[PDB]
Amino acid sequence: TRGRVIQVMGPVVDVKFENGHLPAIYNALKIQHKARNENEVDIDLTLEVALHLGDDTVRTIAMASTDGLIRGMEVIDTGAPISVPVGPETLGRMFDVLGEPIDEKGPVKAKKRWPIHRPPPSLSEQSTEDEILETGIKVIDLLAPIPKGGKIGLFGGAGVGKTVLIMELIRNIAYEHKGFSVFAGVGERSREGNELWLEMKESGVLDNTVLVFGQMNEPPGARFRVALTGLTMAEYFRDEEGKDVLLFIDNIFRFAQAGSEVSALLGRMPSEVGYQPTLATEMAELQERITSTRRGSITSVQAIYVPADDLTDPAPATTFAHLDATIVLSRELAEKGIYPAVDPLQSTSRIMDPRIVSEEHYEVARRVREILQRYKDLQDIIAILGMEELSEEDKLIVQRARKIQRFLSQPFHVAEHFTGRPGKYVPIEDTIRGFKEILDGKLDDVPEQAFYMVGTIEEAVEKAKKMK
Amino acid sequence: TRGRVIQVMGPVVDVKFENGHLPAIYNALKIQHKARNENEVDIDLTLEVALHLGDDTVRTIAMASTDGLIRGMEVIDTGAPISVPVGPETLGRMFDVLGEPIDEKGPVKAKKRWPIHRPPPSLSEQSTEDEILETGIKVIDLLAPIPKGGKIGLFGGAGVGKTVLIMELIRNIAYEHKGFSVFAGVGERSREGNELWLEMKESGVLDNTVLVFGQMNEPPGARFRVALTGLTMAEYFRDEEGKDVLLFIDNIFRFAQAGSEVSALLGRMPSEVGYQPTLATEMAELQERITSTRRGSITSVQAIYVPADDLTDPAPATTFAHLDATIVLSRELAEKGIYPAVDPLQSTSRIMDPRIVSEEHYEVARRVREILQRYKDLQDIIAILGMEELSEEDKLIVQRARKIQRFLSQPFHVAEHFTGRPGKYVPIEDTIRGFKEILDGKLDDVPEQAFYMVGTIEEAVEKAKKMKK
Amino acid sequence: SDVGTVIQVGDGIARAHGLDNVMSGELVEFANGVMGMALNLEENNVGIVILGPYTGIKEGDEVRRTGRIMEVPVGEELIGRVVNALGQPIDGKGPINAKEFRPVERKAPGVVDRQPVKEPLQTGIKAIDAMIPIGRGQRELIIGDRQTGKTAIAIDTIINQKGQDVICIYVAIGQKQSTVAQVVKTLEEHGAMEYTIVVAATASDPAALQYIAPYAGCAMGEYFRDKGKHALVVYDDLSKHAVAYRQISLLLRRPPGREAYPGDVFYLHSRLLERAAKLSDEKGGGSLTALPIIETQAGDVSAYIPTNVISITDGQIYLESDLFYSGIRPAINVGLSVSRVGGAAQIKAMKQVAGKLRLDLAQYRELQAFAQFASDLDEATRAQLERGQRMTEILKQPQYSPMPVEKQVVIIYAGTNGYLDDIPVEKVKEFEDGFLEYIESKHPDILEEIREKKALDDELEEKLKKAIKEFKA
Ligand SMILES: Nc1ncnc2c1ncn2[C@@H]1O[C@H](COP(=O)(O)OP(=O)(O)OP(=O)(O)O)[C@@H](O)[C@H]1O
Ligand SMILES: Nc1ncnc2c1ncn2[C@@H]1O[C@H](COP(=O)(O)OP(=O)(O)O)[C@@H](O)[C@H]1O
Ligand SMILES: Nc1ncnc2c1ncn2[C@@H]1O[C@H](COP(=O)(O)OP(=O)(O)O)[C@@H](O)[C@H]1O
Ligand SMILES: [Mg+2]
Ligand SMILES: [Mg+2]
Ligand SMILES: [Mg+2]
Repeated sequence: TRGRVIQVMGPVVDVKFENGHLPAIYNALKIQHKARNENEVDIDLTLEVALHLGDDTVRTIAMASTDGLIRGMEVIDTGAPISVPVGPETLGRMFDVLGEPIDEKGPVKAKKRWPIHRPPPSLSEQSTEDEILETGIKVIDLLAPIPKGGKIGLFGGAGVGKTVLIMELIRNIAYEHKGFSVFAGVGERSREGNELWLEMKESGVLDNTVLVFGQMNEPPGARFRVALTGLTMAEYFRDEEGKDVLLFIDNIFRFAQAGSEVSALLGRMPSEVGYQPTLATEMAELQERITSTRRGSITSVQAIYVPADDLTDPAPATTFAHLDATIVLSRELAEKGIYPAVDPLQSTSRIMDPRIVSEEHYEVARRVREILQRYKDLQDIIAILGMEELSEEDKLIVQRARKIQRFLSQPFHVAEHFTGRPGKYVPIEDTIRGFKEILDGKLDDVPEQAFYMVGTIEEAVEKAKKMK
Repeated sequence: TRGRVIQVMGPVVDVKFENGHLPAIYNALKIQHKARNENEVDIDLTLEVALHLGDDTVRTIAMASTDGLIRGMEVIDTGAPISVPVGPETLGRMFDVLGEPIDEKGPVKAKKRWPIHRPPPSLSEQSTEDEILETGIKVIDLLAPIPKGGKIGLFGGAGVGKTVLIMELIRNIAYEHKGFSVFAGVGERSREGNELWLEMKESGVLDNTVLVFGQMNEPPGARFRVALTGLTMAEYFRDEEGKDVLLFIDNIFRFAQAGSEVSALLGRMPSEVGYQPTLATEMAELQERITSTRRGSITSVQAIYVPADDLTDPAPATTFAHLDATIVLSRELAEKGIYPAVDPLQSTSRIMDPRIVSEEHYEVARRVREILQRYKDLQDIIAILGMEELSEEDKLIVQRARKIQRFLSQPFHVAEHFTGRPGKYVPIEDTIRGFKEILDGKLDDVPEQAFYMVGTIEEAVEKAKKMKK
Repeated sequence: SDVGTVIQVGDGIARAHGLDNVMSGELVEFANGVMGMALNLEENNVGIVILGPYTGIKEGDEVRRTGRIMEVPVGEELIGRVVNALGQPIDGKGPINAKEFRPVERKAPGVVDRQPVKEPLQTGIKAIDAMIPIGRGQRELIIGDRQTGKTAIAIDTIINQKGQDVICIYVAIGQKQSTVAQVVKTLEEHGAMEYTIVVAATASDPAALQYIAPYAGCAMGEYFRDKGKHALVVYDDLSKHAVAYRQISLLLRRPPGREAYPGDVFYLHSRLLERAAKLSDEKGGGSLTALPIIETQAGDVSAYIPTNVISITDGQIYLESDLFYSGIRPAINVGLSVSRVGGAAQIKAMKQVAGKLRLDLAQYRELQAFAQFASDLDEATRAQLERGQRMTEILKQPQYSPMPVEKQVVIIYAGTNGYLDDIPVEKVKEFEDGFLEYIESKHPDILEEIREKKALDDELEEKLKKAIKEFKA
């Protein structure tokens, strides 16, 4: 049943086997070799079967560094895909891509191991729940309400605020629901991952949480399969235990790039901007499993890196079809000091219908999006002609749009090191009441600077009093 | 002799010939197979040879669907290119790219068959007797005259009026010129081939016209060779009958896109914006065969789709070189009710010289382009400031430009059903006389509404009275 | 022999030796029981595209030719049900007892087999039915950026076919299982499932199924056309269908072209969309109309697949991300959208009022380029600006709110003849509903006459009956 290494090309390794004893696709293989003399190095490596080539040969992707491999090394077949522990024994533990523990706590000893590749729920198992998840974040709770059991996607370039926004959502939602939580950290920073683990270990929240990481510095085999390890652990709580769970992923773009790095070495023809021909199929294998069924529910918050600030790129472009809510972060807002920097004209959700939200909520959100679009359509005219040449209506529309764009700003609890302010939580009632009061012109005699970094409208009014 | 199918990949087929000899490039091949058992399907297919590969093997482009083909099927060499019927028997008939009749009227039974790939006329056989072909359309005959033996291009986006303008031109030639016409529907929408066939069968114009279509749903090899089939049928009337004939080609953009698809299928490297490297050579093989010689003349009207309003795209750009005259149709005129919707400021021809057309024709057409341009230079001031601020000269210049702008409008016979307006044909003498009388300021105390949709200028003068003014 | 064996296996693609007598496009069966299509025939191998889970196929496995072309079940029995790209049920309501089967690949009706399209396909949407008309055998494209309202126009159109003899086929290509289920509940909520067939190739399904889906939905629509009935077919996104074909063609090693797509891609959509037609009386007078949808990246209408499908269709509806956030809710660019069949598709009453609306909007588009200043514009220019702003408002309509053709005529008539001109711009939307409730509640004879004659000519009463409403409301 055993085989031998024939070629090594970076992350890709080719293996040849005996007559008719070939392993299936997605099947795991093992390399365990001890140095025979001082010119060799000890190796412990796992390979995943990618395709059949002919001449009893198979092409594979390595899960760790291929340094030290030699042509002719013996390889063993495990008979099944990468299998990871599942169950309540996995709560409060940190894991590697292969489901082995990162923490110094000891062996997990779980009762069952599940394969990383499973078919998604059929059309008859789907759910159609229309329930609003309140986040306490003034921009999302108004313009892009989060559906329970749906997918919410955070799109942004480098350093716009995706991680600061994910961590504020983790803090606010996991506080009151007390359900099981999972965080994957596919492209999560080891420094941030350490800051998260310490807070969860001291606050006790870790006892209900599963963690899988898979750092930036890892080879593409790990960056490609790590999102599926966290998802396979979150699926057990939905399928076999019937619970409602939160699944956080700091970067699904890294999962796409890891497939791109692999594709040239596999022998495939490239597509647009050098990507793999299979890009939409691979994103759907991950995203179709993240759904709520008649047994239980999976709600997910995901961050998507946008390379070179271009949303037309194949990876971000392919992802939009799968999300129930989409939040886009703009550098123009970040460079102007307005945080969380969410773009009001490109952010949307499935739930923003007159049949799912109140008449007062629908009307306020409509009036906000419209006044900001009218202000966007005038920044050229205000540049070519003096502001004293604009009509009274346009003059008021500019002042109201100016107040609104900064009243959308809020100091987060997870950002006290950057904002220099305590941090605030705002209920939906005060968000709607707040924007309605500005839109209706009751606050025309208040400076724009009073609306920046305040949680609620009553605060803006005392912030105006603190300045004669 | 006989060859065998070796590979099948979409519209592309590879054939091996072995003994005897290999077919020439552009040579037609035939596949005729009857199902040997119930697991097979009957096939009737024609292929065109494109290149030699070695190992007694040739690569070919299929003229119809390759579904049901099997490796090892026998192939026959016809010894020549695609050959189509020619002669007076081809008048009033609808044809496929291979020259087989589409209509149920029966076999054409013509006396001769000509190949689709023949050399163009030589520099010695070229004639230089330039003159004007009267269309009866008041915008073309003044601003962009058509040379006999020359090429005229109609440029525009979707819904501007290109096919209706082509249908009216086909009628007018069959009405007073009594000539023979050919229409080549290169990549034609089957909904439109039905409307062209019905207008011509009821108006009687079909008995003097040849229709070549194929279909927009056929493979790219068929969409590419169809314009040559219409041209090879138009050549016989010039060369063997010595007549003057008009060739209409609707959307050479589909011709350019079909050569691109064939080049991509054969494996050639993409050129500028993904077109074939051979674009200029292929366009020219069709445009050069259309010329006036010492035997007779072929003149041509061609429509060109402008994708996304960009005239710099390789397809429109390569076409401009072979155009004696140019017409640009503006969507802004079409939606304002002015038909045929030709832009008076972008339409031009090479024959617009005093040495080829009358001094009165040249002088009037100049005065028209000038007054229209002057009015274009003032419409900003007329909108922001009161019209009461314009000088006496400019005020009269605006009113004359306003009458001239609508006087370019004309009701077509092929479009009578849409609006109910009878349709008009205007001779060159009355087009020149009409614009001259407006430009000379003789006819000023007549309302602008009287010049919209009227034919000759006497009809505008009676219409003023019909409107009680 | 007719037995082949597998020599390579990848992402839904396999290659085999043997199969000497297989034909182009034939179905082939693997020893595991799964099926695939023989797409490429080479000197020594056959390229097979798999129609199911490929992970069970290995090098050395036996593969056999079936001697059969790909076919799907058809008939009245598919109405009010949900099926996959092969016609198999996925709604959980049991088996389908269809009596006939049709190949998904058939030739389109010829030039002589057709007749001109002269009857309307009401969408119930005032911007489409007045300015961008659809006839009962026409192909119209819905095109625009993501989240602009593309499916809403197709679903509102399917819901309006209740009191009309039209079978509706909704084909979902590369959609999430969750959005398919959300659309199916909306169709049941409005009762559209009493005449609707749903075909769905999910994003999780192999590229071969997302490729077969539009052709299967087309075969089901053709059955009704061949029997003298009317049918409507929607393709939720042709952009994902092109991407699915790009994937298979690149994995099969066919040479790429423009924007990485295969040269064969124009023939892919034209062989599909030309099957929608109105037949001649000798063929039975039946009809099939199509509504394909395309998504543009950041407004690029000049891209390969968009320009390719724009050239195939008989008209296009353009949706703007700009109009959508500005409060013009259906978000249609009326100054760019076009239908060739316009006029012929509409009824005599609708055409008359469409005309004045067209001139008013065209003039307003000319004036708005310099509408930045209005206190300086001449009072005459203001008349053009004011009329244009009001005609724009009439076109605004809430989702799932089709207006009946007689009411669309009655309101466009009022705006075009200046009866809505005197009403304030913000108050126009309120006045529209109030006037329609007034005309239906008392003296309903105006709405009854327009349904029967379809030609107006009775306006003296409509004018006098309107003055009684405007006197105090
Ligand atoms: N006429 C309308 N009035 C109000 N809201 C509308 C209208 N039409 C569509 N919407 C809203 O627009 C949003 C997007 O609609 P829809 O899903 O049909 O757009 P789409 O372009 O097809 O999106 P996608 O590309 O994701 O499929 C939905 O929230 C819908 O309710
Ligand atoms: N809500 C916020 N409040 C204040 N500062 C912020 C906020 N969001 C982003 N920033 C600042 O910008 C950076 C955001 O980092 P991070 O969230 O990791 O960016 P990204 O993940 O998008 O690359 C931090 O340095 C932080 O100081
Ligand atoms: N002379 C005309 N008078 C009135 N309507 C016309 C006229 N010419 C064109 N149209 C209208 O515009 C459409 C033009 O379509 P078509 O000929 O296909 O335009 P194009 O090929 O330039 O895109 C016609 O179907 C008709 O509705
Ligand atoms: Mg970050
Ligand atoms: Mg056209
Ligand atoms: Mg959609």
